[PDB]
Formats: sequence, structure tokens, C-alpha cells
Amino acid sequence: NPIIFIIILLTIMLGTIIVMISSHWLLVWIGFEMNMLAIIPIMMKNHNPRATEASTKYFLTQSTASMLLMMAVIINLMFSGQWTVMKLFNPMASMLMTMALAMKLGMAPFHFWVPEVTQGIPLSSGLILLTWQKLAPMSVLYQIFPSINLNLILTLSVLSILIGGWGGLNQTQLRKIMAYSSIAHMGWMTAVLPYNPTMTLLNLIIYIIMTSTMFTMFMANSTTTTLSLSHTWNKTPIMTVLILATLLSMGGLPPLSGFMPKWMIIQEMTKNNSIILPTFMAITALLNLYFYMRLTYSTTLTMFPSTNNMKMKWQFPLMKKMTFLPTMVVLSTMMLPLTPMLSV
Amino acid sequence: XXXXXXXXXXXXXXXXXXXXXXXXXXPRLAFVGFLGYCSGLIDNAIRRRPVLLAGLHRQLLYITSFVFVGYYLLKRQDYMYAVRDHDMFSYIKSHXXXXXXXXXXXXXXXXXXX
Amino acid sequence: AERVAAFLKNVWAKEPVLVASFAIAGLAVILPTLSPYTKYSLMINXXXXXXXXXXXXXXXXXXXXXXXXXXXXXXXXXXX
Amino acid sequence: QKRLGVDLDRWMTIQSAEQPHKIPSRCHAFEKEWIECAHGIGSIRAEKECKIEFEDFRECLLRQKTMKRLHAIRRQREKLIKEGKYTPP
Amino acid sequence: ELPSLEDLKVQEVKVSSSVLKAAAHHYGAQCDKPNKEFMLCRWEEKDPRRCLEEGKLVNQCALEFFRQIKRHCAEPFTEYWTCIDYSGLQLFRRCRKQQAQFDECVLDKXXXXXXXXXXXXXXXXXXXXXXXXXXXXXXXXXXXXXXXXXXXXXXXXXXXXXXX
Amino acid sequence: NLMLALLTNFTLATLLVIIAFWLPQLNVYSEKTSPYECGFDPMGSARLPFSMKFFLVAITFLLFDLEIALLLPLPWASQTANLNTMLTMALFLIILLAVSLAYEWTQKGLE
Amino acid sequence: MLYIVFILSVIFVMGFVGFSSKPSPIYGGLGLIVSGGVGCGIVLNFGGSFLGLMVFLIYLGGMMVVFGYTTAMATEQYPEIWLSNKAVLGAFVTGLLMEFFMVYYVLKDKEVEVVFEFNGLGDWVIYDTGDSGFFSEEAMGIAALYSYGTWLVIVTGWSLLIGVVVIMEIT
Amino acid sequence: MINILMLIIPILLAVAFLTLVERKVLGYMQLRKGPNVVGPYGLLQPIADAIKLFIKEPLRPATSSASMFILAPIMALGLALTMWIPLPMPYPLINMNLGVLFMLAMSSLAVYSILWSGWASNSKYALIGALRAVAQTISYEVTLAIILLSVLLMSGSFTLSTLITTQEQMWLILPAWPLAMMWFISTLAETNRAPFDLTEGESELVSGFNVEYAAGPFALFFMAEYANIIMMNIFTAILFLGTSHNPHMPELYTINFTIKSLLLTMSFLWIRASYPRFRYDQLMHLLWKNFLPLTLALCMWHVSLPILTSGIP
Amino acid sequence: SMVYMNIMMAFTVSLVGLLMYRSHLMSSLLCLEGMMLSLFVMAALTILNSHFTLASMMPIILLVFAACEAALGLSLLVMVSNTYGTDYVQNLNLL
Amino acid sequence: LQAEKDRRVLQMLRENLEEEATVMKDXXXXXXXXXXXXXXXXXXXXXXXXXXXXXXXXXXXXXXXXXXX
Repeated sequence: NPIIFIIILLTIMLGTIIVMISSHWLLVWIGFEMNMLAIIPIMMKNHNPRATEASTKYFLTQSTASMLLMMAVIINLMFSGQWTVMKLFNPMASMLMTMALAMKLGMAPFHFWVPEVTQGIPLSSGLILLTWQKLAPMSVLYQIFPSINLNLILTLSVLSILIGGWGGLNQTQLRKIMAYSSIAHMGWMTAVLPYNPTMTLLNLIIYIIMTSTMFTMFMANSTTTTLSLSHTWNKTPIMTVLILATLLSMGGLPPLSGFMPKWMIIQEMTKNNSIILPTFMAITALLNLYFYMRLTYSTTLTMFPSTNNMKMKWQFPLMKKMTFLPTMVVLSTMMLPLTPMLSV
Repeated sequence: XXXXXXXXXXXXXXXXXXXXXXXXXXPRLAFVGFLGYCSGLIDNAIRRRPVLLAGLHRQLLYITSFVFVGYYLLKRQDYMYAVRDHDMFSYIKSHXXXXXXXXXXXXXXXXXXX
Repeated sequence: AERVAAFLKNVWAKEPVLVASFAIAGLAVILPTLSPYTKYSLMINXXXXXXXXXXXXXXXXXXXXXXXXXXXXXXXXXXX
Repeated sequence: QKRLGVDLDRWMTIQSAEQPHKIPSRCHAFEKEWIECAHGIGSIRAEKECKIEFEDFRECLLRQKTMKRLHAIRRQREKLIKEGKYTPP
Repeated sequence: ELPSLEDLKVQEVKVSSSVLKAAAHHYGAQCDKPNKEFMLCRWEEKDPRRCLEEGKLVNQCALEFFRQIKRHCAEPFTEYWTCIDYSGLQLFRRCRKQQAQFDECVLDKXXXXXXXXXXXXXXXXXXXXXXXXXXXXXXXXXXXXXXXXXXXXXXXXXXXXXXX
Repeated sequence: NLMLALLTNFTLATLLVIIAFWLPQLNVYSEKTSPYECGFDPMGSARLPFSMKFFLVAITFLLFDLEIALLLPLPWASQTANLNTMLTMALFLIILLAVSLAYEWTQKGLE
Repeated sequence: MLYIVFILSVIFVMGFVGFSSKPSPIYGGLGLIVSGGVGCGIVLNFGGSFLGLMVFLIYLGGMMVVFGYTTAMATEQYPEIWLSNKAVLGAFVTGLLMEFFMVYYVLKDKEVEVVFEFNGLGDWVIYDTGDSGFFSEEAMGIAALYSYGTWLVIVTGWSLLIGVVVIMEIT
Repeated sequence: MINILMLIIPILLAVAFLTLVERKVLGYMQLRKGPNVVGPYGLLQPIADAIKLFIKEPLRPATSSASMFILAPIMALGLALTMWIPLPMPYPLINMNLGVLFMLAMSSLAVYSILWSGWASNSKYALIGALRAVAQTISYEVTLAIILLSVLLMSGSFTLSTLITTQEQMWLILPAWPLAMMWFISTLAETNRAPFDLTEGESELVSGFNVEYAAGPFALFFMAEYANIIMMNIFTAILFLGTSHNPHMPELYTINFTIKSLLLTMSFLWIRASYPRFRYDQLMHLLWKNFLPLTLALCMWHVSLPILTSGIP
Repeated sequence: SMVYMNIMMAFTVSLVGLLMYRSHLMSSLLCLEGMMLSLFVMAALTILNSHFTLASMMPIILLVFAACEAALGLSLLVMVSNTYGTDYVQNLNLL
Repeated sequence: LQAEKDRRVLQMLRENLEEEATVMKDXXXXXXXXXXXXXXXXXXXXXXXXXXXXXXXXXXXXXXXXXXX
């Protein structure tokens, strides 16, 4: 808790570095396992009956997934021989490869663990870990974008926004809304991988900054919609404006930075001549907007959440990047069109 | 281009192609500087402090850091767009047969009524 | 003495096996760096051939002769 | 790699490298050809010029081209029973 | 594939028994010129079909080596040979006492040399045979190299994006 | 042969069981009991978890056994490779194992 | 009689059926000894005694830790035999049809496979390795090394430090 | 093959004739007369037990288990008697590609005999003697491999044939002075007749792998448990003792090797009579807490030594 | 080729074993070490046949990490029984 | 090392005579150019191809780790 907690947090940072700086297929496998040993201790922390359920659920629905990844690594010895992270060569190898990564990024048939895991974390700082862990397998897919069968990656893009756009509608838990907002945004990620690998890294930069701000806005304890409802009428009134700005950006709207994903994804897809697929991407994106729309009604409406208790003392939270990152999350449109080139 | 062919992998600056001249007091730099000033307004709303504009003088750190990172970010922007144009123009001259020119023609087209 | 001689005898009194765990393992790191004999062991390790010798084409070369006993290249003579 | 290593190297990943002691690979003859063909960027991205050398590399590790050939010889020897038999060994 | 002739190289090839060859390390010192040239041929050109002619001279000199020992000082050679086969594979251990009877008889003839330490890999070429350096297995260079041009880009007027 | 050496010992061992199985037979009454050793009726019928007490010390073995397996190169690997480059790496695995056991001293467990 | 590895590979899958068809971690525990120990013979016959016997050192020792939770935690209620339960035996009887029916096609001609590759006979081709190396022989003969893969030594040392500290936080 | 059959039948007799020594030497240690009535010096009594326990004794457990239980005495002998095969001796039966790896693997596999005897009785009374037998063996498997590695790096490789040739002038007891003292304790990892020992003897708790078993399976357990004691005594006489080799005369080696082992054979029964049991908790504190940092410090020491002064096979 | 097809068939049964859950949670942790056992045999045969020597170090690293996840999952099994009574896949609260 | 290549050449000539004897009438087998499309390096690989018949000789040559005499 005092010293070793910093070391455990550093090993996730170091674990991703092994994935980032790699040439060997067994080296990234180590990097994925470095995350397995380092997230689960922070998943527990306080030790709860809810935390025990989520930690085992996060373990079993990811460690078995990495074991499928090692099969694809071994097929790279069976076929094509060389241990190099460039191409899979075999179509049989790519099928077990993509579905292993789909347990972390694709989501469309592997979303099931996400809502239970995100709600199971007792800490607000622990919620950052899930949104940051998705950086690791994206760097793998950025390397092996050829050879992979596009018919079974684009299904993990179309269907994921459908279940992501429906799965958050019947959820009041604030952690659960953010769990399916993850699935909704990960649907776009798997769509750019066949159509121009650049901007896909910038898609993460927009996503991570926008989500890291979101959970740090919930440093004042909130777990449900009705608990986040009592924020302007009882606590700080100017804080809800920044929550409003982040939620309006999470759904694709032009005067905010959250339209810059929707800008280039459709732009690069149309260059490869595809009309019927990106039309369905835009209509299903409206279903994503609905969750944030209901959650902006905790900042705009009256709703009567006053309660008996009233806070007078000034709040002193951690707030790592709660001032620099929301400014880039709100008003990045004019200083944005040239930025696709800067990422890669 | 997504993958490097002429430039060496893993580099912060260009270095190999430095001759381009960076922008001096650009209209783009003023907006990033405004964003650095905007972050120094909203931090006094989170941590409840008197006056958004006439508050603490820790705002100068927020203005400088956005300009400093932004200047290197804009340097990468002007470089990558130049390499994109450099590779495109070289591709046409090397092939020659891929590009064809047609100019000055009078051809009939159907006109709409009403 | 504050911790050199004063604290050392406290380890001998309670749990005396802890003294040997630090002293013997500690000397195992210091000795291979300072002692003038460690470089000799690497010399014989490189000299002992695992694979068969390879023949190279000779065209104006120094310190190269036939397989017969003659002064060529270097040849190990370090201690008998 | 999304970010590459500079100065310090942690390679020894690809086939046919600097050997552990001196012992060479079993497929080292076909391994040398694949590096020589795909050293340029416009070879594996094209995946048409190195098609001949990749098919020869497939023969080395899997032995599938030799497996179907040796299967035909062993079947014909089993099929010819009590009619036309030869045994020099 | 084109295989070798049915007549084969070297008439009456190889010694009758093993360990006998391992007992004598003097084969490294005497008759090395035919051995090393075959070795130089085989590493440069990996095909056994090309350097079989030099391999014929190796086996021919091998018969010449053993016939010299069988004529002069045969009895100390046989006693040393029975000693090495009585034990497992010590090679030089325990049989050092009987090794004193050997070599000393061989020293009377000029055909005797001690290994002392190591061969250290010697390089010598005195046959060449069509030079033979460039052959390998490669047939195609595959479009030589990709087209690359360096001229340094100026600035490029206007960004490619919609808003500029 | 290794296969013929292992099977002949195994077949002779199982054959001795058959000798002690079929020769002594006269009567088998409802006489044999579940717990034995001390007597009386078993208060703890069938199976019950029990567990705990050694749960931390047993887990650490599964973690440590992998490292000792990674220490097995030491007498067999140090023959061809350079010793000075190996010295920094060979000790490195042994040093960190003492660090993990140093963290095991601060509250070892219930055992 | 010509086959050495192929007969052992039948026993390898035989123990693996007692995992999908759940026989409790005692009868299912036996699989890691029966199919695991025979699984070493698959490695041993191809070559390299080190890596072949390395499976024996951990998958029996680590199984004792698993055994430390068979008589503990959860499973201590009923033994649950794979010959008694109707839901379990149904998975085993279909499990053996995935193995024994496949061997029926191996005898005479090439065997039918779900994968594109044909199995054929391969008795002498089962080894598929020439003598080549003599002194310091086998690729597995000098397998484990600290040199060349110096980066791999550090991270393995790190991962075995993390776990000890991490499990302490969980418990 | 005749050698394997000439290494089970005379070896089972050595485990049979052990029963004499188990109460003759142990008897005189306690000042009491052991075997006397049956034979000239009770020599007919060890062979009488084979007629006693197998032909006439019939038990099979009550509630029992299915195929397992009777599988365990097959696992007891068929994994502990196989240990005689990789032994270097004057000449080994099929000399292994790596010697001690097979010795360490099959010894840990021999522990399963007391493990499967826990599920011999479905009742909870027997498995307490099994759960105690887990920890009294699981911890000591750590050092058993580490102390080996310090000796193996000092002399030769894993091959047991090289371990005879390395001791030509002096024994390995003198260079490995604290490590030799460890192999009087670490050898008692398996359930052996000792003071350190494991959950097998009575004294405080019920007899492990004996309360569930009969006479016939229970008799087969002793033919395996006491067999491991000789096995560790021979294995110590290879790693730490040697004296001479002599490949020409096997007669001079066979007499000299047996005396060295027999002095160690008495030494474990010397330990058994002298000292009480170390307790379940406190045996886990002898090693791990106290002895594991000592062995690793000596393991650190034995890594540097071949680099300090040339010592590579 | 021939030997690979049998150990690939053993992988598919253990694949189902990780996806099948009945009563106890202990079956998964056996199958986690089971699937790693099948991958280890597959790695051993591929590297040794077409000799590598350098890359024969890789499965030894893989075997270390094979039980790295297995030790952590087995320690998580301990804390579930402390919160509940017996570890059950049938007994869960979260939605 | 020459003794290895002396045996491998003799095994190849025995295989050439067996292929011509078995295939004569209906089946199409040329044996020329061989399996490899390179036909410049020509690897020996005499382990799967070496000894087409006789079980007693083939079993001893293939196994070296097994039995180990």
C-alpha cells in the first residue's frame, strides 16, 4: 500500500513498454502477462465481496484469451517459421489471433465481462486502469494489420456499436454506463485498422484523455445517476459545466474534440469506396449519445436531489490531470485538422 | 505514409530533414496559447478560488507548457505534410505512364428543362 | 561505532543464521570484480572448441600456417 | 513496433542469426533466401516477387510437399501384394 | 535431381573398426593437406556432388596412414588399441601408462608429431579449383530495390485536410 | 531400452498386489469402518472443506519452483558463453529471490 | 512397433478428456500425472532430456499446491466420479469418439482431418532430423542460455518478484 | 534384459533385511535385544513377514474409493524402485542423457503415494495425515534442487557418471562443508524413518498411508518407504563420497562403495531413535525462514567460484 | 504433419474445458495449466525438428509464465471461500 | 564426416532404382528436378527419405535418445 503500490502501478507502465518495444512474439505474451499480475492487486485493494467476484471474472476472461494468442504464436512456428511481429501469413493463424484480441478490444461477442468488472472496482483511481489497459493490445494490431481477414474484423466493429449502443440504455450504475461507453468507442477502433492504420492511434489519444477526465470528475463520490444528480444543487456548481462539456464530447458533436474521431474514420473509409457500412456506423452512433444525454440531465435539470446534509468544507482531491486534459477535451477543433499527421 | 521507408524509426524530431523553417507567431499558435489560458481559468472552478481571470499567478505555467509542447507538435505537422507531398510528386515522375493529360475540349452535355 | 560494531553483535544474539546469509552472499559479488584471476577462466572458455575448425582461403595473410606444429595465429599455452 | 529501440538492442528473435555457440539451423539454407528476398520494402508488400522462395521455405519446416510424395511410394508397395515385389535391401 | 554415379568414389573405403581412429590423434598432424582442401571445398560449396573428387584423395591417404603403423611398431599400437576398448570412453584417462610405450616407438621414425595443445583453426589454400566463391542458392534479386529519391521538400502549399 | 526397464519394474509391482488380493479369503462381514485408527462412529461424515493455515506458504512454492527451474542452466550453460556477461545476469535471478523472501519476513502468515 | 511417439500421443489425449468432462480435481488431477508424464515421453523421444524432464519438475510440484486445494476450499462435499454422473459420462463418451474414431482412419491410407493438412503414415518421417551435429549435439543440447537474451532474464526476474508481493496484498 | 530383474529381487531383500537393522541397531541404541528367537540371530524373521502380511492378511477399506487406493501401493513401489535404474554405481542401467534430473523428478513423483492415500478413505480422519504430509514435503523440495545446483556447478554436469570421476583425490564433503550438513536434513523430505521425517509414524497423530491401507497394501508401502532411505544413502555417497574409481577392477569399487553407504544407512536410524518430532508448523520454520537464506547464500557463493578459479566441465 | 495433429486435438478438448463450467471453480485452474501443457508440447516439437538452439530458450520462458497466471488465480480462489463458504460458479451476485 | 556422405549417396541410388521399378505403366512420376523448386543448394535431409523399406534398420537409425546404447 505505501511503497509497493507505486511499484505495482509502475509494472503496468513497464508492461506496456515491453509490448510497445518488441520484435518477438513471445515478448508481447510476457507483456500481456505483466498486466495480469499487476491490475488484479489494484482491483482488490479494500477487499470487498463485490471486488472478489470482479477480480476472478477479469482473470478468467482474459488469461484464457491470452492463451488463444499463444496458439497463434505457435502456428507462426508451424507455418512461415520466423518469430517476427509483422505478418501472421496463415489465415488459420489470424482467426485465433483476432478473436483473442477481441476479448480486449473487439468486444462484439466478448463484452460480457466489462460491466461486472468496471462496477466491481471500489476505487475511482482503479477505473482509469481499464481505459488505459486497452492501449497495449492496440499496438499489437497496429503491427499486424495485413493478412487478417477483413470479413471477421468489420463484424467486430459493426456489432460492437449495436450492443454498446443498446447495453447502456437499461443501466443506472455510473460505472456500468462508462463500461458500455468503452464498448461503443472500441467499435470505431476495429474499423480503422483495415482502412488506413494512421489516425487509429489518435482515436485512442482522443478516447483516453476524454475517459481519464470523466472518472476524475467522479473523485467526489458517485456510483449511480441519482448520486451524481446531487452535484450542482448541494456541492460545487461550476464543476457540473465541465461534466456537461465532457459528456457532450463523448457523443460525436462538431463544436467539441469528440467529432475528430468521426471526422477521419468516415473520410478514410469513403476513400476505399464504401457507402453502406459507414451509414450504419452513423445511425448507431446516435444510440451512444443517449446515455450521455440522460447524464447531462443531472447537470441541467432541477430533479430535486437536495438532501438533508449540506457540504461547506472545501474539497481536496488528488486530480492528476483534471485541469490540462479537459481543455484539450473541450475546445480542440480549430487546432485539430492538421493533428492526424502529428500522431504518426 | 504509415510506415517509414526513408526516415529512421523512433525519433522525436525530424533531424534528417530539418530544412523547412518553423512558423513564427502563427495564427495556430495563438489558439493553443488561448487553450493554455483556458486551462488556467477552469482550474479555479474545480479548486474553489476567487476570480477566474484575476486569480492565482500559476496560470503562466499552463500557458508556457501548452506553447512549448504545441511548438514541437506543430513542427511534426509541417514535416509530415511535406514528406507526404515529397513522396507523391516523386511517384508520378518515376512512373510517367500512370498519369495522363487532357486539356481543351468541346463536348455535348444534356440540358435540363425548367 | 554506531552501527558497524554495535548492531552487528545484535544479529549474532537473536537469529544468528542471518549473519551468514549476508556475509557469504555479499562476498560472492565483491570477489569476482577485484581478484586478478577471473580473466584467465574466460580465456580457456573461448579456447575450447565445440565445433569443427573452418578452412579459409589464403591470399596475403599474416599469422596463418599449416595444421602441423608451427607458430600460427596464437594457440593457447596458458599454464601447461 | 510502435516505438523502436535505439542504441541498445534486444533482438535474437528472427531465424538464422548469430548462433548460441556455433550450431546452425536445420532450415538455414532456406532461411538465408527469405532475408535476401525481403530486405527491400517492395517485396513482401507486393508479395509476388518472393512467391517462389516462400514456397521453397514452406517445404522445409512442414515437409508437406515431401509428405504427399513419400505417401504415394508407400501406398503402391502395399497395394502390390503377391504380384511384382522387389527387395534389394 | 541428378545423383552421383553407381560406381561411387574411393575403392575399398573406410577402416574396419571404430575407436581405432579415435585412439590416434596423429591423423591431424600427418596428412592434413588433402583433408583441409576437402574442408575448404565443402564450406564454400555446400554440395557433396561437387567436392567428391577431393574426398577421394582423403580416403586414399587414410589407407596410406594406417599401413605405415602396421609395418613399423605394430605391437605397441595393438596394446594401446586393446586398452581403449576395454574401458568405456575415457579416451586418454587411465591408458596414459600404456601411452608411454606408444609414441616413443613412433618417434624413431620421422612420421611422429605431438598435438601439444590445439589446432586453433589454420587457413591455407593451395588448390583453389575454379576459384569457387560465388555460387550460393540465389536465383533472383527480386526487382533489385524499391525506387527512392531525395531532394528535400520545401513546404507544400496548404494542408490536405478540409480545414486549412 | 528405457521403456522395457520401466515397465518390467511396474508390472512386477502390480503383480505382488494380486498375490495379496486373491489368496487371503474366507469372510467379509459388515465390519470395516470409515475412520478407524482410534475407533468410534465418525462425527464428520464424508467431506468438509477444513482449508486455510498454509494457504500463503503453499502458493509461494508454485511461484518459487519456476525460478529454480530457471536456475538449472547454471552448470550446463556456462561452457560456451562469456562469463563476465553471464556473471551480472546469473546472480541477478538469485538476488531478487532473496528480495521476495525479505518481503515474506514482514508478516509470513498464520503458519 | 515402428511407432514410438504416436502410441504415446493417444495416451496424451486420453487424460485430456478428463478436463472438459469434469471428474473433480482428483480424478481430473490424475490427468496431469498420467497424460502429463507420458507427455514428457513425447518431448524425450524427439530429443533433449533437459526440456523433456522440465515438465516433470513443475507440473508435479505445482500439482501438489493444487492438491492443497482439492482437500480444501470448495470441492470437499462429494468425490463425484466420472463414471456415475449422467451429465459427465455423456461428455466422456462423446470425448472418446473425438479420439478413437480418428485412429480408425489412420490405419490404411492418410487420415481424414478437420484441418487442410493430411496426416499420412510417417514412421521414419516422425523424427525428420539428420545427425549433423556431433560434439555439443542437439539444439536442445545447449537450450537455456543467459547470453543473447539478456532482456528476457530481467523481466522473468521481475515477474517472479511481482507475484510474491501481489498475493500478499490479495490475502 | 536380465539386469533389471537382478535389481528388484535382491533389492526387495535389502528392504526385507532392513527390518532387522530397524530394531537391532535401534534396539542397541535403546539398550534392548532385537531379533533373537526366530533365526540364529533372528535372520529368519525378515523373510517371515512376507509370508505373514501377504498370503494370510486380507483387508480392503470400508467406504473406500473406486479404482484409487489400490492404485497407490502400485504407485508406491513402481516409482521408488524405478529410482535404482538411473544410479551410476560401478556401471549404470541405461546411462541417462542427464542423470540427476531423473532422480529429482521421480522422487517428487514418489510423494504421490502418500497423497493418493488421502483419498483412499472418503472419511476426513485419513486426509489430515495426508495434508500434514503435503507441507512436510512441499517446502523441502525447494532446497533439495538448490543444494544440488551448488554441487553440480562445482563438479561436472547433471550426468551421474561424471560425479564418480570428479572425486579422484579428495571427497566433496570438504569443499561443500555447510552443504553436506544440509543433506542429512534435506534427504528426509520424503516420509522416512527419522526424527525430522513426515506424517507417516504414529507418536502423536494417526499413521499416514497406513490407517487407510490394510496389511497387503500397507505392507507394500513399507517396501517402498524404507527403500527410499537406502536410495538417499547411496545418492549422498555419490554426490559427497567417492574415494576411488578404478575402471579395470570393479571388485575394488563394489566393496569400498558399500561400506561408505552402510555407514550412512546406520546414521538415519541413529537420527530416528535420538530425537523427537519437529512439529508441523516448526518444520516449516526450520527451512524457508532459517535455512533457505543460508542455502541461497551458498548458491550465490558457488556461482562465483568457477569464474574466480577455472572450474568448467 | 502427423504428430502435430494429435496434440492439436488435445488442445481443442482443453479449449472446451476452459469454456465449460460446472459447480466448482477448480476445473478452470486445472485447464489453465492443461492448455499451457498442450502449447508446451507444440512448442517443443516445432523448435527441435527445424533446429533453432537460440529459440529453444523461448519455451523455458513460456513454462515459467505458464504457472505465473496459475499461481495468482489459485490464490484468488482462496479469498472467495473466505467471503463465501465454498467456491462456486453457480454462486455469484454481480449483474 | 565423409563416411556420413558416403552412406547418404548410396541410399539415394537405392531409392532411384526402387522408384523406376514401382512406377512404370499408369502412374506419373518423373523423379527429375525433385521436390525443391530451387535446385541449386540441394539439401540432403536423409531422415524422412532415408530407408523406404525394412523396419529393423529404420528404427535403430531414427532413435538415438530412445534406448541409447
